[PDB]
Amino acid sequence: DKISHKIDIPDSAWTIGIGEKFKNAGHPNVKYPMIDDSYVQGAPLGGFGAGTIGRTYNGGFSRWHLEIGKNKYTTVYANQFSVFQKVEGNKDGVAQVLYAGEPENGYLSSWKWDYPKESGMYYALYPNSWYTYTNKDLPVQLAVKQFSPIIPYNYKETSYPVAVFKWTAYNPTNKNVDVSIMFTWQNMIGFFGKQVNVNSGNFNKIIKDKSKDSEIVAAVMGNISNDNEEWNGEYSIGVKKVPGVDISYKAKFVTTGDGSDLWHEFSKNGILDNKDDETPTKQDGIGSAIAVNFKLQPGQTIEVPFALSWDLPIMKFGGGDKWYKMYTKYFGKNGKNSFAILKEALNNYQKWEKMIDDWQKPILSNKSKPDWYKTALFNELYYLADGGTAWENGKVGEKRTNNMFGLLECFDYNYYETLDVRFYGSFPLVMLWPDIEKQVMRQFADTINVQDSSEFKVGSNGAMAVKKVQGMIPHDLGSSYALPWIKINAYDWQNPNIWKDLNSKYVLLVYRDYVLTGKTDKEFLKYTWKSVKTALDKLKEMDKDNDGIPDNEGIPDQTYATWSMKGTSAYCGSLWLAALKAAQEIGKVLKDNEAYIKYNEWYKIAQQNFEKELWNGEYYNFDTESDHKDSIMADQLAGQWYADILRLGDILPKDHVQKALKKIYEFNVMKFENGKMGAVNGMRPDGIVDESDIQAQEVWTGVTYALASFMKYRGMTEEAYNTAYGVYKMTYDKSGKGYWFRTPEAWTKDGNYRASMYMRPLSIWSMEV
Ligand SMILES: OC[C@H]1O[C@@H](O[C@@H]2[C@@H](O)[C@H](O)O[C@H](CO)[C@H]2O)[C@H](O)[C@@H](O)[C@@H]1O
Ligand SMILES: [Ca+2]
Repeated sequence: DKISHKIDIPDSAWTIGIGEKFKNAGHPNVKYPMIDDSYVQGAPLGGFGAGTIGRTYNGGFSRWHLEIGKNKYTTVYANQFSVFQKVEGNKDGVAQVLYAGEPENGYLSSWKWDYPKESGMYYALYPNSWYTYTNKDLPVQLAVKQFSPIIPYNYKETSYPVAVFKWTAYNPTNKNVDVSIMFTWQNMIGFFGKQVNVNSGNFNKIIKDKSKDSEIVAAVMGNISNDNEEWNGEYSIGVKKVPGVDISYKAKFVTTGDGSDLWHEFSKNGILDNKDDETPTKQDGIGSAIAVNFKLQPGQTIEVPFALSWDLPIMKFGGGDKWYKMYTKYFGKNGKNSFAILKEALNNYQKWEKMIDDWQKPILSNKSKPDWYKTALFNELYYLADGGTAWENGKVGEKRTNNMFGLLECFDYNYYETLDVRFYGSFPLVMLWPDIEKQVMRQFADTINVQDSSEFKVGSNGAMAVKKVQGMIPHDLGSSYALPWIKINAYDWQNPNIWKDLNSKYVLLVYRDYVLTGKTDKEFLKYTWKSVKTALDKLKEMDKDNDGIPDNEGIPDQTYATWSMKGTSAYCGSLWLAALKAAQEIGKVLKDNEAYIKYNEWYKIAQQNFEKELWNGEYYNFDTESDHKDSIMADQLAGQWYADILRLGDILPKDHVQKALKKIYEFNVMKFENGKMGAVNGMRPDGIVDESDIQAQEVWTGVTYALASFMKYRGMTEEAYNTAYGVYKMTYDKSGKGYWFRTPEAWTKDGNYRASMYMRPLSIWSMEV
């Protein structure tokens, strides 16, 4: 490996061999159907709201999230980088597709498939990933750095449906070597959104742009139709000329054929025919090819950038709503702008690299923190772009002030912005993209007083219930199968209108967003104040025994639905105490003196009764009235965790918080599979896992990373990182269960999972507060 020294891969990058097999991969632990796309995954490409493309460590473009809110795992075999190499003076060279695999059927059979094992590595530190190619039969060694410009405090480039592929080639041998690199791409218009004649009208054309300082050559793959539908638009691939390379191209080859129309050209001398056949197709899949060829002298290095753009301006949801994607603000809405996006990328990618380096550097250069933590911290961010992210720039047919946003809970549980989950999972947004975070929270503020009196069938039991109650925060803001932002509370397995934790978490989130953006945004507090008071006032009504705290009802009425709570619980109780103190503070800031007095009085009463009812001398009991009431809950002090972040001080005694945390570490962590798998949710004081419900026996990834941050705030540094380590190990390490770039909600003791590709573990960013 002589190429690794020529490029700059951080030591914290997650790593795996190209073509490596993995023996210990987990699978779903539930009986109902659930996504399992295997461990062949990689860092996604594409901005927020653009639709994402998952290119795997084997090199294939395989995890497609271009249809917003859907996960489609299939390798489009025509989408590849390929290499040609011939030592100067030799009769023949070699051509090889850079993909550790081959097609299932007979299409593209003439191409050289099956990139061999132990001949390269994949690296990932999101938003960057890398492939190196160190192959006995390729004298020139190659590496590519691939990324999308995902940049904190940047709401423009971060939206772009674009990827850059910066290739570096180096000749360690004592002879001249001719090298070509070819990017192939299928015209994917009609890949989704067309019921019949999926390729019909598709056509490809070559664009050349030569404006003195920059020569760019591109293929634009679109359709003859000018219909404004979610299926229509353009894909583009291209390259920028550098000194000492030449560009060749082929606008049209057939993806539904043996591939020899392209390969007989490329495998001969690495130079394509330069034909621009713009003729539309009927039934055949078609594609485009862009190649660069150059001669490398001994010890010479060269750098050449390729790019990929996709202008698919319209997203459609199952209920019929069509919206424009965010990036259309900067490039237009007519779906004929793929080249413009590509060009911007090819002329600005160096600036984007240094912008990405600037926001990774403070963490990467802090040598007090171990590399494994940085691996998780950065790579967990995959989910912001990959989580079916919806970011609208107008409804199709309708200007606008605000641009609504939605990130999914996950793909299995297809709900936008599930509030109880985002309580943990929204840390990256508040810390790095706060305007998005504030917009999401204003969306929630606007739903508080919505009333929908029509009834729905509750799934868990069968009972009927009202859809949306006035003054109760919704579970979610809809589903991609229905109408995001318009039809809220898509979740129906329980009744969220009786939950005792959503209203509190809502309040805590509002105050969080004020505090972590510098305590300067009074206007955000004013926008949300009515909703905050309403939310706490309705929750106070659920105090049935008059201890000042809402009663859990021994039925599904919080996040841990099936692991029931009854009476005063540590979880809902602590969240309530923290929320009341939060509302106190907003009262002071806004000079709402009566609110302050009221929430102060409610707080003191509730605080005293919480302590008296739940403190047992070592920890806080799970609740007052359950069968499993003395179980040790990992999340028992969620309220105090948020209070630390919100700088609200001690809601419970320091000494008692410390003991409770030491108990959780000693029990839920250390006595669960030797602390190598995170914190199991519930442990009985005899040191045996609480078996009363499946959720109690689960490790929740995001709860565990949140728990770790809480320990870190309280000076338990060793305990924090040891707790987090088990989650890192399970996700990323060769000894874990192969969940890289699909971190699940949960696992049980056997390492098998529930709900891959989950929002909650983004809570790791709470460790950076
Ligand atoms: O894992 C906790 C989260 O669970 C989600 O609830 C449901 C599943 O637990 C259940 O098995 O199936 C339905 C199918 O739609 C899921 O919604 C909730 O959405 C989350 O609020 C909860 O935190
Ligand atoms: Ca009560």
